[PDB]
Amino acid sequence: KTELKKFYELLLAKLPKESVPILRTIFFSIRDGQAVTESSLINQTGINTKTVQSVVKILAQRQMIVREADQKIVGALGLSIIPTTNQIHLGGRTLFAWCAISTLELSTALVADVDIHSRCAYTGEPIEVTVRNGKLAKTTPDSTVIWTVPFDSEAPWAGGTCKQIHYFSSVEHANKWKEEHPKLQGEIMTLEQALSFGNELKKFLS
Ligand SMILES: [Hg+2]
Repeated sequence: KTELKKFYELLLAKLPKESVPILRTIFFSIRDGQAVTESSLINQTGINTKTVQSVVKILAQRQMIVREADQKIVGALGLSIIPTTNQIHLGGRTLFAWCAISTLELSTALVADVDIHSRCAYTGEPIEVTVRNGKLAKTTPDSTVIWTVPFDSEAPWAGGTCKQIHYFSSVEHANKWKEEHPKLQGEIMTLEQALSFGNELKKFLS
């Protein structure tokens, strides 16, 4: 995971200084099911209104946050109040994740048991995973794995790299998909590894 730690260190170096206070404020509001506005950020963080505006613009350009058409902020750092294929029940509410990795790393980052429902990117079949006290409990199909791609400090998240990450019902099905998408580059990782990625997300938000 040296690569992941180094990815986040490079990203922090690139982001504006007030990025972490703003990202925390957004992220933990989304956790609580509450869409975020710039006025709420200004009032809560105490940051100058021009700096809030410019930081939010950058985070949105990088698709590290997602805004609906009316510009309210509804997702951040993989976590979403609006629907995706990856449904996560966490902290007594139904939220969503931007990709397969997010479904598990958010459990770790938010220190929360989760129930995950998703889909095999090849077969379309349902995938169910649960986590209890940091340990994988249910996993159906039992052979479920994740396809990931190299992380990129300049790549946008929600509509960029997150769209290239997938759940597969098995490695054999991942391989069928790969045969049909021969030019795409990536690798298989395990669900346990995805859980551990939340460590680095927590550090990033610290
Ligand atoms: Hg993602």
